[PDB]
Amino acid sequence: XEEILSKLYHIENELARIKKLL
Amino acid sequence: XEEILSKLYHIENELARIKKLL
Amino acid sequence: XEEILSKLYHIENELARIKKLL
Amino acid sequence: XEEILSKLYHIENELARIKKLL
Repeated sequence: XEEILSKLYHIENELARIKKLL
Repeated sequence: XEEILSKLYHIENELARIKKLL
Repeated sequence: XEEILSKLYHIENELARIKKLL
Repeated sequence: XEEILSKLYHIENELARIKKLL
């Protein structure tokens, strides 16, 4: 489902931004 | 699905902290 | 739901272990 | 709910990396 899926992607993107910093 | 969403808010929030706090 | 919820908790706990390291 | 679970595996995996890699 839509609002769950978007927040999952958002989390993935936050983790992608963190991966980079590290 | 209110529990899953609630946990994803918390997670999202923990990561935006961690983010910033880096 | 059960296997989704456990993995959400697991993630929270990983983030708790990360919070500490940081 | 196979998509949500799949995204949670990926996330879990990204965090155990980040973990370790710290």
